[PDB]
Amino acid sequence: WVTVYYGVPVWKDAETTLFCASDANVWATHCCVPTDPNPQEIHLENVTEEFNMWKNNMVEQMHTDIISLWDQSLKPCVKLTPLCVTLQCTNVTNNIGELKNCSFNMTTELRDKKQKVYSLFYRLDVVQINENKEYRLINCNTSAITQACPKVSFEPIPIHYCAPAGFAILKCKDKKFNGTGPCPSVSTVQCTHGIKPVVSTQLLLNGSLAEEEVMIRSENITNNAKNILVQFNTPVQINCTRPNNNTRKSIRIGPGQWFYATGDIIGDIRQAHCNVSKATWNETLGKVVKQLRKHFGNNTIIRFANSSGGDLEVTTHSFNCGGEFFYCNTSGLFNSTWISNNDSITLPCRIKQIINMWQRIGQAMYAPPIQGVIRCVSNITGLILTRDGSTTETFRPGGGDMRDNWRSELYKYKVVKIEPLGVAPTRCKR
Amino acid sequence: WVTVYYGVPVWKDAETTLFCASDANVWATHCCVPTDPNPQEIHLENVTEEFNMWKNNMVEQMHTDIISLWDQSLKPCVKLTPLCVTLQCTNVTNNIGELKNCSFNMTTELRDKKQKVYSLFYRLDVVQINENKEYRLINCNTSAITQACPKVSFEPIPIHYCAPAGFAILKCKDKKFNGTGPCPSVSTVQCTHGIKPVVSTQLLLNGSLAEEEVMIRSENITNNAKNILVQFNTPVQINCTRPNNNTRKSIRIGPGQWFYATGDIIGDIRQAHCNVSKATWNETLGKVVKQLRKHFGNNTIIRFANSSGGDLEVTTHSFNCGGEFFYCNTSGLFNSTWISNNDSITLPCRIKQIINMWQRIGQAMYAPPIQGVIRCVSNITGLILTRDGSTTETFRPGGGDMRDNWRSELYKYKVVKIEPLGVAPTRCKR
Amino acid sequence: STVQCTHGIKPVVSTQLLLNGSLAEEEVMIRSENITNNAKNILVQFNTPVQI
Amino acid sequence: GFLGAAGSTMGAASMTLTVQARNLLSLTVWGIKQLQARVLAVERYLRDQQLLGIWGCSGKLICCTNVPWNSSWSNRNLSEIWDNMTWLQWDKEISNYTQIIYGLLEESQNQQEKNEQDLLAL
Amino acid sequence: IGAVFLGFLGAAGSTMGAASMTLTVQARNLLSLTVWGIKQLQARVLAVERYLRDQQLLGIWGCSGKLICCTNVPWNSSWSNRNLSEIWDNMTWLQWDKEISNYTQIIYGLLEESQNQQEKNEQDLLAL
Amino acid sequence: GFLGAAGSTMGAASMTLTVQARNLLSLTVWGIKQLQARVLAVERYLRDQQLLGIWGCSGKLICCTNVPWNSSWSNRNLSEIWDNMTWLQWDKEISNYTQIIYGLLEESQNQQEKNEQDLLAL
Ligand SMILES: *[C@@H]1O[C@H](CO)[C@@H](O[C@@H]2O[C@H](CO)[C@@H](O[C@@H]3O[C@H](CO[C@H]4O[C@H](CO)[C@@H](O)[C@H](O)[C@@H]4O)[C@@H](O)[C@H](O[C@H]4O[C@H](CO)[C@@H](O)[C@H](O)[C@@H]4O)[C@@H]3O)[C@H](O)[C@H]2NC(C)=O)[C@H](O)[C@H]1NC(C)=O
Ligand SMILES: *[C@@H]1O[C@H](CO)[C@@H](O[C@@H]2O[C@H](CO)[C@@H](O[C@@H]3O[C@H](CO[C@H]4O[C@H](CO)[C@@H](O)[C@H](O)[C@@H]4O)[C@@H](O)[C@H](O[C@H]4O[C@H](CO)[C@@H](O)[C@H](O)[C@@H]4O)[C@@H]3O)[C@H](O)[C@H]2NC(C)=O)[C@H](O)[C@H]1NC(C)=O
Ligand SMILES: *[C@@H]1O[C@H](CO)[C@@H](O[C@@H]2O[C@H](CO)[C@@H](O[C@@H]3O[C@H](CO)[C@@H](O)[C@H](O)[C@@H]3O)[C@H](O)[C@H]2NC(C)=O)[C@H](O)[C@H]1NC(C)=O
Ligand SMILES: *[C@@H]1O[C@H](CO)[C@@H](O[C@@H]2O[C@H](CO)[C@@H](O[C@@H]3O[C@H](CO)[C@@H](O)[C@H](O)[C@@H]3O)[C@H](O)[C@H]2NC(C)=O)[C@H](O)[C@H]1NC(C)=O
Ligand SMILES: CC(=O)N[C@@H]1[C@@H](O)[C@H](O[C@@H]2O[C@H](CO)[C@@H](O)[C@H](O)[C@H]2NC(C)=O)[C@@H](CO)O[C@H]1O
Ligand SMILES: CC(=O)N[C@@H]1[C@@H](O)[C@H](O[C@@H]2O[C@H](CO)[C@@H](O)[C@H](O)[C@H]2NC(C)=O)[C@@H](CO)O[C@H]1O
Ligand SMILES: CC(=O)N[C@@H]1[C@@H](O)[C@H](O[C@@H]2O[C@H](CO)[C@@H](O)[C@H](O)[C@H]2NC(C)=O)[C@@H](CO)O[C@H]1O
Ligand SMILES: CC(=O)N[C@@H]1[C@@H](O)[C@H](O[C@@H]2O[C@H](CO)[C@@H](O)[C@H](O)[C@H]2NC(C)=O)[C@@H](CO)O[C@H]1O
Ligand SMILES: *[C@@H]1O[C@H](CO)[C@@H](O[C@@H]2O[C@H](CO)[C@@H](O)[C@H](O)[C@H]2NC(C)=O)[C@H](O)[C@H]1NC(C)=O
Ligand SMILES: *[C@@H]1O[C@H](CO)[C@@H](O[C@@H]2O[C@H](CO)[C@@H](O)[C@H](O)[C@H]2NC(C)=O)[C@H](O)[C@H]1NC(C)=O
Ligand SMILES: *[C@@H]1O[C@H](CO)[C@@H](O[C@@H]2O[C@H](CO)[C@@H](O)[C@H](O)[C@H]2NC(C)=O)[C@H](O)[C@H]1NC(C)=O
Ligand SMILES: *[C@@H]1O[C@H](CO)[C@@H](O[C@@H]2O[C@H](CO)[C@@H](O)[C@H](O)[C@H]2NC(C)=O)[C@H](O)[C@H]1NC(C)=O
Ligand SMILES: CC(=O)N[C@@H]1[C@@H](O)[C@H](O)[C@@H](CO)O[C@H]1O
Ligand SMILES: CC(=O)N[C@@H]1[C@@H](O)[C@H](O)[C@@H](CO)O[C@H]1O
Ligand SMILES: CC(=O)N[C@@H]1[C@@H](O)[C@H](O)[C@@H](CO)O[C@H]1O
Ligand SMILES: CC(=O)N[C@@H]1[C@@H](O)[C@H](O)[C@@H](CO)O[C@H]1O
Ligand SMILES: CC(=O)N[C@@H]1[C@@H](O)[C@H](O)[C@@H](CO)O[C@H]1O
Ligand SMILES: *[C@@H]1O[C@H](CO)[C@@H](O)[C@H](O)[C@H]1NC(C)=O
Ligand SMILES: *[C@@H]1O[C@H](CO)[C@@H](O)[C@H](O)[C@H]1NC(C)=O
Ligand SMILES: *[C@@H]1O[C@H](CO)[C@@H](O)[C@H](O)[C@H]1NC(C)=O
Ligand SMILES: *[C@@H]1O[C@H](CO)[C@@H](O)[C@H](O)[C@H]1NC(C)=O
Ligand SMILES: *[C@@H]1O[C@H](CO)[C@@H](O)[C@H](O)[C@H]1NC(C)=O
Ligand SMILES: *[C@@H]1O[C@H](CO)[C@@H](O)[C@H](O)[C@H]1NC(C)=O
Ligand SMILES: *[C@@H]1O[C@H](CO)[C@@H](O)[C@H](O)[C@H]1NC(C)=O
Ligand SMILES: *[C@@H]1O[C@H](CO)[C@@H](O)[C@H](O)[C@H]1NC(C)=O
Ligand SMILES: *[C@@H]1O[C@H](CO)[C@@H](O)[C@H](O)[C@H]1NC(C)=O
Repeated sequence: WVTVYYGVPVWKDAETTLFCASDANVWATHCCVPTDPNPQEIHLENVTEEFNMWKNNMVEQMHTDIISLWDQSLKPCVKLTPLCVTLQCTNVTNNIGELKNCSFNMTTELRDKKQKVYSLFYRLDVVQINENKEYRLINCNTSAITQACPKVSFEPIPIHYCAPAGFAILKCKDKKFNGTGPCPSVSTVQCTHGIKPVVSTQLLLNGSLAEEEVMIRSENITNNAKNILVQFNTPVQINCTRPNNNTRKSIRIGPGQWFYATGDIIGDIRQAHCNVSKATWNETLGKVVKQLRKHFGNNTIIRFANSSGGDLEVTTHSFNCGGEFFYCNTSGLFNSTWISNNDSITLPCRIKQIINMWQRIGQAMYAPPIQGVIRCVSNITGLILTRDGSTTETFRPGGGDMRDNWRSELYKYKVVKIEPLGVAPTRCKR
Repeated sequence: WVTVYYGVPVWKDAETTLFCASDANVWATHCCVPTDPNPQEIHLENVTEEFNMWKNNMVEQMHTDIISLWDQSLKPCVKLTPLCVTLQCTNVTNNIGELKNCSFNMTTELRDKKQKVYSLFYRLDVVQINENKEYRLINCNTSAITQACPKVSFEPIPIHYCAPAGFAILKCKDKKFNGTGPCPSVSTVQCTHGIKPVVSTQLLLNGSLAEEEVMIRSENITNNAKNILVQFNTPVQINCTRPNNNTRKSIRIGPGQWFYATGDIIGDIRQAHCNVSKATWNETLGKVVKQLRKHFGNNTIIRFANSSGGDLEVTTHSFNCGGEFFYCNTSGLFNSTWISNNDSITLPCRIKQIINMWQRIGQAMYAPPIQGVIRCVSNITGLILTRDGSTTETFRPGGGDMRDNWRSELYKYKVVKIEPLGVAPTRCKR
Repeated sequence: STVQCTHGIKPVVSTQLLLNGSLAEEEVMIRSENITNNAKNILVQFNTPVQI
Repeated sequence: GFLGAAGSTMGAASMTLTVQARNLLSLTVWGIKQLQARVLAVERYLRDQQLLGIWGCSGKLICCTNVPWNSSWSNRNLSEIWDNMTWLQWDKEISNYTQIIYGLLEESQNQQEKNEQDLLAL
Repeated sequence: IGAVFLGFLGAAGSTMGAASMTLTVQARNLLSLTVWGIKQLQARVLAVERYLRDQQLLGIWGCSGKLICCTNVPWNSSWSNRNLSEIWDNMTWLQWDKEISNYTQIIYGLLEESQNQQEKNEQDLLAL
Repeated sequence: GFLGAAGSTMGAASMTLTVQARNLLSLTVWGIKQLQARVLAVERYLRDQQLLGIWGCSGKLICCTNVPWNSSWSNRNLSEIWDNMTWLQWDKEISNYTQIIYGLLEESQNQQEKNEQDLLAL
């Protein structure tokens, strides 16, 4: 009275490698599989499952892989360790110092020859040593610096993650799912939706919006050691710029070895900045507060304060756009108290060229200058907030792991393995 | 009435990766897969198939592997970028100009020491900077220069290509096949014949001969943008030399880092050259004309003119012999008008040491000096010709892709995917 | 007997003496490819440790 | 429709066995990882096939054995099992007997082959 | 006589009624020092996958272990309206494969369902 | 034990065949060796399975064929072979005939399948 069955529709939670696929240079090619233009999804009638976005290894892979490709892309590029020289430096001419005008003795195509080279630098990449004054590049005591190849794009082109044979991705259709626990409505796919590998700190600028209501998710909410992720159900328009018409020049420093230097600035010298719709932002916070109160009390006062101190990478909002790395003050966005019962916010931004991209030591990337003027428009889709921790609950914007920027898209997906072989009692015998 | 059959003798054209094989250091230690001492060749009775030598992926694979192997072979070798310095330079010692006597201040095993060294150079590798005179190595402004390891040979030892499981190669036995279309007599092999990975430009120096008649093949003929590949039905004997007894010396430039420099010349200084049997050459051109006329008219006058201008790789006949790179002036071979109704030709040859082996930018190989006197003997088996484009049809020799030197052996082979599963109606039912 | 795996072996580097391997079970063992042929080495395994 | 039967009861679900079975076989960075994935998928496939071979169920999606249900593995009525449970619930229900049942299937097949050899030699 | 063995593809130019005698010859040949050898590992793996897909289908259709199997699926005529006296005697397998290539998926789908019905019925009988 | 039957006589050992069969397939540099080993184990496994398929012994550890023993291969009595020899000794005893026996098995299976088709066509 036993029958063995094969093709049995069961699975177990499992961890495997997912592969990228894309909608058919830029880092985003590198042999990703052209994806399915008409992907299928199977609704699973009467199927529920437990999900946990905080234990989601799909996030772990996204993190791991982005870093690996980032590093791979710099392998063929010209090194800037030859620039660890003493520089003589002054300020860039303007009427009354964000930019530095520095000069040095550089190598040439011949090892026995020298040339005088001067260029413009952001002060944030330069350190004074001789307490013109003498300066060095701020990373020469710690890392090798590699120039990114100017021909390679880092644009966050969306990719899809697909399961290997023997695996499937289960996904939630529960619009109220909070990233954890039982998910009442489950379906399955071979591939996820396309996700843009956007790298940011305080704000999420190019992700998905909540289906209905602002969703606030956390590993705990009550645990002050954890982050709270806020997903907007509406975009907020943010317009960022680098309002300086720049030129670039190349220096031949060796045999086919080129260094890209800022030439000069055409016209006025102005600070980088971002414009956030003011009305939209206030309406957005009002919605966030209404939802935050669900865990703090209906008449609890919610305050938005600015960030804590530390490095710009953890105190400011940052992003890569137009090839430049922007650091924005953002305090103008978190300066209000919400108590129960057209215009814009202008945020100054700073720019840096030597980037410790993955918060690692010894591997620095140098962003070559971008010519012309940069204009970027993004969708604020969400925020990373922490509790500043008695009738007022104060939150501050802050940074977090890169993984938190991606679990925000992957929270609806889980990977399981298929186990088609099994048995059951029957009335038959051979 | 459906019956399913497995082991059905059918196939589809398919692109796959072939592997190399070898019959008992570049090429020489590339043992690949040992070959079959007595390979089987299966004639396909009643079977015809279409071939296209101009679209043959096997050619693309030889390119892919040959280029890769040469790059890999330089990986562990000493770099010559340390030699990119200014040189003081004069003549050598001769009465009455290709060679130069140049000197420079080189590094030694210690960073605190320098040495005065000098060596002989060929004009083609050295350029004046101070428009004794000051010079630099000609490629130091744009590319890395790597010394080939002196212990490594590049002799074009023939290798075989073989299909992987699930694939097989179809081969033509058609002595008159012109490279495209139906091939009335075929057989199947797992492996191709051994092919010498020879690199050349204007002349094809060591391939197979046509079985009966000189074969002229082209992707189009009519379209003057295409090359014409001429396969002789008899070899032409060519004898090349670098008739200078040269010596070599090593220079220690760093810790286990050695540079190989030309020392001096014993005896007379003479030009490199090639000797082509005159009588044979005239006979082969006459044969080529008789066959060329099939596309131009029976009484059409055919003229052989010399090459067009450009780099030596496209204006001269080049080859690697003894490790030296020869650039021979073949204009002495193409001086004839053929109108319907013992001796030798000596071609001077130039010598170079810094070679852009695959005509790429940034990767230059330095051929270390070869001691002694070089003698090369080869079988010219064919030509690469183009139409100089109304009663006279003029042809000129010229260069082309390295791929064209390989399709010259590969035109007889095609690879297909075996597809053993299929169905047919019968009179049986379970 | 049949095993899938060997005992743990220390990847130790030494010349004249082997200072952390296995001891012989009962008696000092002397092994050589040949003994008679002086071109071969003699490997001596102790049945007791000697401390250094 | 690969997991379409996932929420179905066992007696409804075991009709799509083919649908799932037919979908099981389907540079540096992004170089080696995909090769590893293919190899591991192959090993999983083969282990299941070897067991079906060992138990005498090769070539089938549904096969009966001559092993009785021993009751203690599950005392549920077969009408409860096939009509009011899904395969996922069921697999969990008896997961700790997997190795017992498999060992019995193996021994039974060995006895059957031995007896057939004796009969063919008779 | 004539030592007829033909070879691996063998008489690929022969008709189907002659060619389907060497099925085993082909089947037996389908499975057949430092770095960058990944190219061969990739080739080995792909050969394995091709083999397994074919074997799985023979399994699903109930033709596992056979080079030739009869099924109980009808020929539907529109696929090919040639007589068997024309198909087996005046056509090669290569010509045939092309002749009915557009129905590959039709026949295969029908084969899967027939086997599904056959196994269902066997279980009902063994449960009797 | 996996090779526990290794010293057993053939008539004793050919009962443990499943014990041996079930154990046959079982981040950086060198991961290629590991992958290679897995691939090779698969290839070995498949070649054996293919031959059993070809000979009509698929799914069995023991199969009788319709091919006669031709004596010259071994003139020992079956009782000598099964009771006084181990499989390892036997494997050596008839090593050189492997290709003959297999060629006969392959031919026989083809004839059997041909005859089955003729009967199903009747
Ligand atoms: C959040 O998501 C938004 C929307 O997807 C991103 O914004 C877009 O980012 C891309 C990439 O930077 C921007 O595209 C850039 O446009 C520059 C100007 O193009 C003009 O001319 C073309 C001609 O057809 C017009 O179509 C176009 O509208 C403009 O008029 C290009 O110069 C950029 O690169 C190209 O030129 C350079 C020159 O050297 C080359 O080196 C490059 O390889 C390439 O050829 C690029 O195309 C796009 O405009 C942005 N849109 C908006 C609304 O901003 C956000 O950036 C993203 N947020 C973050 C932080 O990334
Ligand atoms: C077309 O096909 C022809 C025929 O195969 C090729 O011509 C042959 O090319 C090879 C390689 O260039 C020639 O081989 C070389 O011969 C030299 C002289 O050999 C004689 O003298 C030495 C002195 O010690 C004797 O040992 C030897 O037995 C002979 O008596 C060798 O010196 C060359 O190098 C060898 O020694 C050095 C020493 O350090 C090693 O490093 C080398 O690896 C190698 O061992 C080499 O052997 C061969 O002679 C040519 N044949 C003819 C008839 O000339 C054509 O090159 C080919 N054409 C093309 C375009 O590929
Ligand atoms: C500081 O920034 C300036 C540019 O903003 C750097 O370049 C200097 O620019 C001035 C003005 O163009 C150059 O002066 C030139 O002098 C000649 C003298 O006859 C005159 O004919 C030209 O019209 C012009 O006035 C100056 O030479 C130029 N410097 C160099 C090295 O090219 C300046 O170098 C920057 N300083 C540092 C330390 O980086
Ligand atoms: C140009 O080529 C010559 C060799 O062809 C290079 O070497 C120089 O050769 C001359 C003649 O052999 C050397 O002069 C001799 O030196 C000995 C030393 O005791 C002396 O006794 C002789 O009377 C005679 O003077 C000369 O020194 C030698 N030079 C070196 C540096 O070795 C010459 O260097 C080459 N020049 C360049 C720029 O490459
Ligand atoms: C769902 C969950 O497990 N949440 C955890 C909290 O329960 C846990 O709460 C802490 O429990 C301690 C027990 O003595 C209390 O003293 C402590 O005040 C309390 N803190 C909070 C914020 O509730 C917190 C922190 O340990 O972690 C959550 O994960
Ligand atoms: C193209 C060329 O000149 N090759 C050289 C040969 O010419 C040369 O001469 C050969 O000498 C032999 C001695 O009897 C003759 O039998 C042979 O026919 C003759 N070859 C030719 C083509 O005439 C040989 C040296 O023996 O060296 C070749 O490189
Ligand atoms: C299907 C099955 O029986 N699986 C076994 C599990 O039930 C078993 O879990 C343990 O069951 C005991 C029964 O009283 C519980 O007391 C015990 O707490 C429980 N253990 C856990 C971790 O939940 C496990 C472990 O013994 O083995 C499975 O095979
Ligand atoms: C026996 C058999 O299956 N014959 C097939 C025909 O039935 C089929 O045509 C049928 O046409 C109808 C027109 O509305 C369709 O609704 C019907 O579904 C279609 N039948 C099938 C099975 O698809 C023709 C079409 O080429 O092929 C015959 O083989
Ligand atoms: C970012 O720039 C865009 C482009 O100029 C702004 O969108 C425009 O806003 C004006 C306001 O009246 C509209 O009339 C235009 O039609 C809008 N352009 C488009 C293409 O829709 C956008 O508002 C800016 N965002 C911020 C925060 O300033
Ligand atoms: C190729 O085609 C020829 C002609 O159809 C075949 O030759 C016939 O083969 C059959 C046996 O299969 C003989 O009975 C006929 O007498 C042959 N006819 C002629 C005119 O030769 C041939 O067998 C086919 N296959 C091959 C040759 O491989
Ligand atoms: C080329 O130069 C070499 C030396 O670099 C010559 O070698 C000579 O060989 C004879 C043979 O007995 C020796 O006695 C000489 O001493 C060698 N010379 C030296 C400097 O040691 C070689 O003969 C020359 N070859 C040609 C063709 O001229
Ligand atoms: C090949 O050799 C010929 C012959 O020497 C070179 O061309 C000659 O250049 C001189 C210079 O005035 C002329 O007088 C001759 O009439 C030219 N001869 C011919 C045939 O044109 C030719 O440039 C050399 N080509 C290469 C590539 O080196
Ligand atoms: C290009 C350049 O700046 N070179 C300066 C040189 O002019 C100066 O004389 C020396 C110290 O006096 O320091 C070098 O770096
Ligand atoms: C080039 C550079 O910035 N070096 C910094 C130094 O300025 C800084 O003071 C120190 C810690 O304070 O860490 C070094 O790496
Ligand atoms: C999707 C969802 O709401 N999940 C959990 C819920 O299961 C849990 O009960 C609650 C605290 O008890 O915290 C929510 O996040
Ligand atoms: C071989 C050579 O170039 N040597 C010169 C040396 O003669 C000169 O004296 C010195 C500077 O004075 O520079 C060295 O490079
Ligand atoms: C092998 C051969 O001769 N191939 C083609 C032939 O098929 C074609 O018809 C002709 C022009 O039409 O050009 C030939 O090269
Ligand atoms: C920002 O916060 C400071 C804190 O005192 C407050 O004074 C300031 O007015 C706030 N900004 C705006 C725009 O109100
Ligand atoms: C920068 O100035 C140059 C001057 O020719 C001009 O061509 C270019 O368009 C300017 N770029 C911008 C963004 O204004
Ligand atoms: C914001 O999201 C909407 C959704 O449709 C999209 O159309 C819009 O272009 C996005 N804007 C930006 C700046 O990404
Ligand atoms: C070689 O001699 C000629 C004779 O005029 C001279 O012009 C040339 O510059 C000399 N070469 C060098 C490197 O001096
Ligand atoms: C062709 O022959 C003539 C005869 O004088 C000669 O002058 C001319 O240079 C030759 N051309 C070539 C290319 O050898
Ligand atoms: C030229 O072809 C003949 C044909 O036998 C061969 O013997 C001779 O060695 C060949 N010459 C070269 C250099 O390969
Ligand atoms: C090594 O030192 C320890 C310390 O107690 C001692 O007991 C032991 O005998 C010493 N070994 C030798 C070889 O001296
Ligand atoms: C889901 O439960 C309902 C309850 O009646 C049932 O009718 C339906 O068929 C169930 N779906 C599945 C997949 O079993
Ligand atoms: C070894 O030989 C003895 C002799 O009787 C036998 O009893 C024992 O079972 C044998 N062992 C094996 C593995 O057959």
